[PDB]
Amino acid sequence: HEPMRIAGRLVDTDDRVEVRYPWNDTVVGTVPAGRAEHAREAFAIAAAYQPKLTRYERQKILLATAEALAARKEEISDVITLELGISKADSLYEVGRAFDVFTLAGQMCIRDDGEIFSCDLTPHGKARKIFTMREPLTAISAITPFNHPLNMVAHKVAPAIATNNCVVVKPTELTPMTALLLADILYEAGLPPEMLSVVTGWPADIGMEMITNPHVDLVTFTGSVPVGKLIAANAHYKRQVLELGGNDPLIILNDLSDDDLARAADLAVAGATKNSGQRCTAVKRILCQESVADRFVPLVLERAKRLRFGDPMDRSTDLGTVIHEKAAALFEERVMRAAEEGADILYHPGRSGALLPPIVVDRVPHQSDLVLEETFGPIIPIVRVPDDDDATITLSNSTAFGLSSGVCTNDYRRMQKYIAGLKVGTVNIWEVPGYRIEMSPFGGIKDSGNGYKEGVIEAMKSFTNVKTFSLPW
Amino acid sequence: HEPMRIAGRLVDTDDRVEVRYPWNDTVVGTVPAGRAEHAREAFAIAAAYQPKLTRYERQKILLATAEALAARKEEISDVITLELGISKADSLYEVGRAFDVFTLAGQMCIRDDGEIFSCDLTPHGKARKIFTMREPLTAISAITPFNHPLNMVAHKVAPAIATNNCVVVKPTELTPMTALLLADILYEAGLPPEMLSVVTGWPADIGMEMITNPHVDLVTFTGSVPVGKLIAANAHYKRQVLELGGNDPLIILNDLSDDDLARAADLAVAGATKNSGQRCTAVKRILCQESVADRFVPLVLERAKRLRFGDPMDRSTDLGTVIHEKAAALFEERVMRAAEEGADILYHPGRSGALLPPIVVDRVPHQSDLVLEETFGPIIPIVRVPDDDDATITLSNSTAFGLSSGVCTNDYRRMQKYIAGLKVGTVNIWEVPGYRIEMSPFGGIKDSGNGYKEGVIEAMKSFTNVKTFSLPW
Ligand SMILES: *C(=O)[C@H](O)COP(=O)(O)O
Ligand SMILES: *C(=O)[C@H](O)COP(=O)(O)O
Repeated sequence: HEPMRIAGRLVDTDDRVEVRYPWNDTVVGTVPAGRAEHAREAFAIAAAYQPKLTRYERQKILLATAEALAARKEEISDVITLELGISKADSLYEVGRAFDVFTLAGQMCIRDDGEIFSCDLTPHGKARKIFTMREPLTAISAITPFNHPLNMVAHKVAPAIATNNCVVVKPTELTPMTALLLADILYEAGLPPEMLSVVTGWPADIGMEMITNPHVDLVTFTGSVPVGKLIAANAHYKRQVLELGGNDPLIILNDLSDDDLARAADLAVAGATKNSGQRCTAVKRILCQESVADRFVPLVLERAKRLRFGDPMDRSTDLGTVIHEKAAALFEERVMRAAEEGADILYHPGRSGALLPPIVVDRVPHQSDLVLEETFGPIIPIVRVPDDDDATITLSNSTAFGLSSGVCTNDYRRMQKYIAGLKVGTVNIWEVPGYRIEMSPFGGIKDSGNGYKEGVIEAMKSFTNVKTFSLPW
Repeated sequence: HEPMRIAGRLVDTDDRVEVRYPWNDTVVGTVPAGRAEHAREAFAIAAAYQPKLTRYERQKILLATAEALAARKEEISDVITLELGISKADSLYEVGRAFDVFTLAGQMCIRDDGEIFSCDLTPHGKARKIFTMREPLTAISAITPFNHPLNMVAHKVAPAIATNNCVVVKPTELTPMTALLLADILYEAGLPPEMLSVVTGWPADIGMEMITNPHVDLVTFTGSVPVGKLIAANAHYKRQVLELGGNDPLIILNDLSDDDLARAADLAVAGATKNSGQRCTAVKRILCQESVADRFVPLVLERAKRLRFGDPMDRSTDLGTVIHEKAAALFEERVMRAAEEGADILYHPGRSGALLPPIVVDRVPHQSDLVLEETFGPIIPIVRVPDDDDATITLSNSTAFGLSSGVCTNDYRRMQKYIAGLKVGTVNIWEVPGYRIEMSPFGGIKDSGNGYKEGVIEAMKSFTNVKTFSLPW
């Protein structure tokens, strides 16, 4: 049982939202069914407080938070696993990412990206210099999804702190406890409590306030397309940073040797199953050129079969559950539907509630739901594509999504052709689409995002207003 | 009588929009009453065309456009003056600015702001490099206001061309002809005609299509708050760059000598009346600290009285008309209302239709409509403020706007206090709020803009998507 954290105060309601462990569907916790008025109060506190932390003080808070994450990683990952159902291996990894987010944000605090312009440049010129600086917003609204209960909150909160913003976070009702815990760690690390509130509740009660509150200068949201579009419609005249799904390919080109196909098979399996496949940039389509598919697929099958799936709290489990039974069932349905359309299921030890095995399916039709829609689970689906790069690129670009991608090849000419031709935010050569550092520009186009970049550096710019001033010179 | 320019083709309709000369209210021109289908066609052409211009070719087109603007400046300013009513002096000046915009955009074509990241940064590190590059959008929608019929179109089109975008412009029905003329110059300068259309019509018919067309990746708008908010509400899930009005101060501090007050008076009069005061960053509130107001005001009066206002086509006219008689009447009303509330009218030779003289009004109440609302005419209104910087800053920040500002003082300590304390996009020391170069970051906060920067350099970044790619290293 965990109250909301509203500027460092514990705030409860009578009604509760129950949090269930997807492994066995038991209640592992409860948080308040907060209402608009709670969000409203959090935003008023955020608006009224004017942070005065020096860059040194910000760095010290952010680095202390990193140290606390590392020190408490076992405890934090337990909370993640118990709420989300991913393996301890995956949740421990997630704490490591949050540790990087806070560390990198702390280190970026010393960096001033101000610019200077000389004005004697044209016939309209003057003896004068223009200088730029950045200032924080009134308040920032952060709405986070279930797939990274810790790291998604870190990515929105760390850059806010580093820029002297005040943020209010509404985590998903499915995995709210991790966020509440992160808030406690931040207060303990010395954050002025007005800079952070974490409120909880049903979208129907508190969701709209997060979007429309008059103090909110910026809404940063990560989650699904439908919820994303709704937000974009309802948050008028607010800056919006919306990251919606992906449907990202790992592309296997026909120049690879058998040793390379094996390394690619490693990437395909890891990319498709890490975090139970619950990543906007998970491998959701393995596009394998026809002439190597016969050697490639077996290598993939063999690796999938090595994966231990089961009890998420067992430290030797690789693959835990997906978010719930209904999602798992939907994913299995899409598999079955694809098999009826010609697909060849090579490995499917059977689903158990929310626990989905790393199902390997070959010869998936590219227009079947399994790969055309976003399938947010640990399916390993190989689509066989022509030994033609133009046709492969056209196919890769044929979905509503455009986030990341991975391409395995040794031919530079083809590398650069894919880099130029894939309609995505990121193209990784010889890595999964999921690969990034926590501070590189991140974001998609098309239905994957509204077109603004994220990651620690771009988030920090995004959470500020640039002010210019000029002086006689 | 001018047709629309749709990808280089002249396109007419039966119904006409009449363009009147605000000096004598005669019809000087006509353009088509375009409809949604015309905008629709322009956008389809824009989306389907993929520009392949090298940076060299873009530069050559932009610099050739600048040369044409210079060579035809008399012809172009005639068209501006006949449409808007500003003096030839102001319209010639506007051509010079458009000349700078195209020149600077042309020169920025050689600049590649890509970055490189090393990935071996954390325990999660890899021997890998990430590189960034920019790519154009599908189509850009540009909507422009009447106050700079040439330069506002330049600022939205030049950066599009520089980045290989395709843009469709809908100028205001009040001053569309200048835009149509700029399109001919661009075609003549070698622009692939698919990269530019200029459509015209009533907002009721064609305006919504410019906001909601499915090919539009970004809407860039400059105009009024109400129209701006309407666009933000209707353009969901499109990037939006909205610049709305300002209500900007020139602030006179009490450390100034009498010689300095005279220089400040020069800025006050120029800033309040240039372009008939029709600038988002016009001086609309002269905040003079009380202890110097008795010496400052007379210097303002004396300078105002030197301005020649009248026939805009007379080359010795300083100040031409405002956009129309209704606007002129509204502004005069606000002056009268302010005098009933205690203001002191020091100079008012009388309005004549759309021709407003540079009225000087002292002791204006800060909450009177004249200065609280945005008054888009050549009024010179002095608000007497306390000899107290905190009170002066609070007063300056008390409106719904926050765009630019000017401060006249020699005390560094006070300079930096204003620079830090004014809630605006720009603070100019010893210049009018309107001062900028065509490539410095430009944009307001609060009701002045939705929070994204403009100017040639920021517009170019804005009109692209950043793609990243990583390579094994
Ligand atoms: C998607 O998962 C989310 O927006 C961030 O991507 P990760 O790299 O998976 O965090
Ligand atoms: C306001 O006029 C418009 O946004 C641009 O401002 P100028 O400085 O007048 O060009």
